[PDB]
Amino acid sequence: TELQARGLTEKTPDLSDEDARLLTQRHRVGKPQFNRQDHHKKKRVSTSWRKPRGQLSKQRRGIKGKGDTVEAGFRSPTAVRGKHPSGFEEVRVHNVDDLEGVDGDTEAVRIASKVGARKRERIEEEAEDAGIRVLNPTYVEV
Amino acid sequence: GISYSVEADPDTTAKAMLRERQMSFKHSKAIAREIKGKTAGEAVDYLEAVIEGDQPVPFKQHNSGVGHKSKVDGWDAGRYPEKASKAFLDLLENAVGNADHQGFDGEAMTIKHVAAHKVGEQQGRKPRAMGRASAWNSPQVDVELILEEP
Amino acid sequence: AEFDADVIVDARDCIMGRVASQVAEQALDGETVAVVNAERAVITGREEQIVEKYEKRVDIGNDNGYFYPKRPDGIFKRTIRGMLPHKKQRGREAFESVRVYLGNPYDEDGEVLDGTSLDRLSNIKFVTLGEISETLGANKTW
Amino acid sequence: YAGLRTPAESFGSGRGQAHVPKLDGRARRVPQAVKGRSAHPPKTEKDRS
RNA sequence: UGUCCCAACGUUGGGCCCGGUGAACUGUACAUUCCAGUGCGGAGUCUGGAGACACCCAGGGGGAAGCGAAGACCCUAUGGA
RNA sequence: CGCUCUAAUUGGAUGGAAGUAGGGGUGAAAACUCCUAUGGACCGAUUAGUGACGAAAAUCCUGGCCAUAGUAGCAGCGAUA
RNA sequence: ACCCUCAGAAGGGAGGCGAAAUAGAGCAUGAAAUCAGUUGGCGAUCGAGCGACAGGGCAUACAAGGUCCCUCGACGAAUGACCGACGCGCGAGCGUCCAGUAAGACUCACGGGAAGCCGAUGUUCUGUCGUACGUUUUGAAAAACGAGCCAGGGAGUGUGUCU
Ligand SMILES: *C(=O)[C@H](Cc1ccccc1)NC(=O)CCCCCN
Ligand SMILES: [Cl-]
Ligand SMILES: [Cl-]
Ligand SMILES: [Cl-]
Ligand SMILES: [Cl-]
Ligand SMILES: [Cl-]
Ligand SMILES: [Cl-]
Ligand SMILES: [Cl-]
Ligand SMILES: [Mg+2]
Ligand SMILES: [Mg+2]
Ligand SMILES: [Mg+2]
Ligand SMILES: [Mg+2]
Ligand SMILES: [Mg+2]
Ligand SMILES: [Mg+2]
Ligand SMILES: [Mg+2]
Ligand SMILES: [Mg+2]
Ligand SMILES: [Mg+2]
Ligand SMILES: [Mg+2]
Ligand SMILES: [Mg+2]
Ligand SMILES: [Mg+2]
Ligand SMILES: [Mg+2]
Ligand SMILES: [Mg+2]
Ligand SMILES: [Mg+2]
Ligand SMILES: [Mg+2]
Ligand code: NA
Ligand code: NA
Ligand code: NA
Ligand code: NA
Ligand code: NA
Ligand code: NA
Ligand code: NA
Ligand code: NA
Ligand code: NA
Ligand code: NA
Ligand code: NA
Ligand code: NA
Ligand code: NA
Ligand code: NA
Ligand code: NA
Ligand code: NA
Repeated sequence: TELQARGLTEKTPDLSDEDARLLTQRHRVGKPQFNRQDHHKKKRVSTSWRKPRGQLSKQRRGIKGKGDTVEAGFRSPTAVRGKHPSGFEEVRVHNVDDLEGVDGDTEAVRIASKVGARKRERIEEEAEDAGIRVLNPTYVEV
Repeated sequence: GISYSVEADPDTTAKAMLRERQMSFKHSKAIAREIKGKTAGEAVDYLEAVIEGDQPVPFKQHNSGVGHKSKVDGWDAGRYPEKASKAFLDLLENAVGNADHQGFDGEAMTIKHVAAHKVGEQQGRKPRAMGRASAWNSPQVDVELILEEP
Repeated sequence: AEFDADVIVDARDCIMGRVASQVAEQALDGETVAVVNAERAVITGREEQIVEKYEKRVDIGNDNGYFYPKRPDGIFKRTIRGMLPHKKQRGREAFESVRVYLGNPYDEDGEVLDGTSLDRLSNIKFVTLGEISETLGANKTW
Repeated sequence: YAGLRTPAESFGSGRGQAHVPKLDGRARRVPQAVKGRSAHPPKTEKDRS
């Protein structure tokens, strides 16, 4: 009578102490939006980042308040870079064969959006049986 | 053209529309704004008083240069848009008629929804001095109305 | 009429600027202050020059306007406002929780703030706010 | 000759307009103009071997 | 002899309000300003103060170094006629 | 990093492709990805190629659209109807 | 189609077809600028590059994020005390000891708590910084030049030779 997600939805990965420390760091520190300069002043100017090149650009000149300029120093910790907020490493999956070789303790799987309902069902049931979590599960009424 | 922008329960609702009317779109926002919430019958009486010139239609947004009117309450600028008013009478005549053919008491129904939409312009061209011409267009208006049982 | 002042200050024979500076600081700390006997507040210096300054302020102006008070009432209040960011929310709140009075409409005798009193016995060059207002043309309503 | 088949000319300064070749009050030829030539197009002469 | 002293009253068409018709110029953004200062030395927007409840109608045009025109003067180009 | 089309290898789609709207996650970032709705037939990935391959600007070009504004004009003419 | 409405072969209402009429005639999809109505936030005593980063209010169906709050305790870089004891200084105050102790960001563990609750998103308030962008220029917020807004279009290419 209610919606229930298929699979090991509550499953958490197991991480070394250092990795969970680093993962927690990333989450606490965050980063600036890094949106393009003045994207908010002109609709024709989108948010996507572009290096400010004006010789007089306030941002390019690093004037405080004109937003941060992309630099390597803003990089996330090597050990956690790319991990799902849960700690898992994602594995893009298109069919049942893609599930092979996937460590359900360390990795979770994401079913490509193009995959249809029929194949998703099969992927979702065999992924669960392999102990693998599906980040984007189907919600059936049970 | 438009489609009803508001949902309406067929069992306690009556609908009506005007299509591509060549009349002031600005006068229509004003009229719609003013008669919403009124009774179909109240709306009709109101509009005839506007046409007659005894009742002003508040012009709250498109009021540049418009002269104040004593009868306008809580505001100052107003006019007597007879053309658009006549078109709305047609709209109400239709709505109330539909309403009756369905068993309701048309006149007593409330104007739950009424809105005007500019659907285009009948393009025109006016010859000007120096061998040039400029636009001379006519607005085309659509308007929806949803009556509802009290 | 009726002002729940957490503090009642007596300006009689006190240095206006030094009183104001302290009344400003307290109002910004959340205190409701009332300055009493403004007309008897004093300012050091050569009366001739002092008066010239205030007379200049009265004369200054234009269509935009420069409303400067002549009564010892406002003179004092304008002095305080000059020590508060009266255009900011916080500033305007503090300023509005401070009122100056001619004489003392309270029952309690105000207190004298430290370092604000002027010893008439060792000082001859100074003036009374009331004297200034009379010079400015005010109506001695006290 | 795609986009070059026209005698369009530029009015130059004077009418609050950009110096763009026009014909019958319609911009032409130049690459930034709709129906204009292609600046650096595919070329038959290119050795693709 | 209303050109002037020195302006008045009047006539007609507008102007103003109402119905209908219905453009254009112009628009980086923000914008209720004023006085001073500062700044590429001629600021609604910086700095300090002052003033400032919102919206609307009519006006005569002080400012936006107002709009309009890639200065027609002057110089420069191994330019043109 | 992203775009087009070619090739090899290899996948997805009417149990709903691309696109679009709103929303969730990742990447310093170019950008990648998911969810919901819409849509109703196409769509990728890796590797090696290919090139009329990336826009905020040019008084840029074309089209569309807002303010201007219910504003100016629909009075002026020795033919005031 | 039929019926009601209407000056009406218009339009509208009701209805019928089809998987779909939000496929109904310049009719696939249906972006932005932008318009009507409406929802959330602000709002008729208050100040202008419109924001970035902090932090509060109010608002939020699910999904695709799941964290967050307080007691206590563990760990604890740099830094680093009060009080009290003694000794100086005209004085503000300083020295020695207490003590590199108490404290000390992050992180974790036990217990307790939140589900509009944490993140996130919309708007708004407070703090700090802040006079667009691009170009010309020794120097641009510039009273130097460009653009009303949006979408789409818009600029190192080919042959030959040489290195
Ligand atoms: C001399 O002073 C010139 C005379 C002249 C120039 C060209 C044609 C006829 C007469 N006058 C000017 O240069 C005036 C310039 C006006 C500039 C206004 N922004
Ligand atoms: Cl890197
Ligand atoms: Cl309109
Ligand atoms: Cl004044
Ligand atoms: Cl202030
Ligand atoms: Cl003395
Ligand atoms: Cl840590
Ligand atoms: Cl190049
Ligand atoms: Mg934008
Ligand atoms: Mg008027
Ligand atoms: Mg002619
Ligand atoms: Mg062409
Ligand atoms: Mg100021
Ligand atoms: Mg020139
Ligand atoms: Mg000459
Ligand atoms: Mg010659
Ligand atoms: Mg391969
Ligand atoms: Mg550029
Ligand atoms: Mg006007
Ligand atoms: Mg004539
Ligand atoms: Mg006559
Ligand atoms: Mg269509
Ligand atoms: Mg110079
Ligand atoms: Mg483009
Ligand atoms: Na208005
Ligand atoms: Na009234
Ligand atoms: Na009124
Ligand atoms: Na003094
Ligand atoms: Na004055
Ligand atoms: Na031709
Ligand atoms: Na060839
Ligand atoms: Na005369
Ligand atoms: Na003017
Ligand atoms: Na132009
Ligand atoms: Na907020
Ligand atoms: Na330039
Ligand atoms: Na600039
Ligand atoms: Na300047
Ligand atoms: Na325009
Ligand atoms: Na190109």
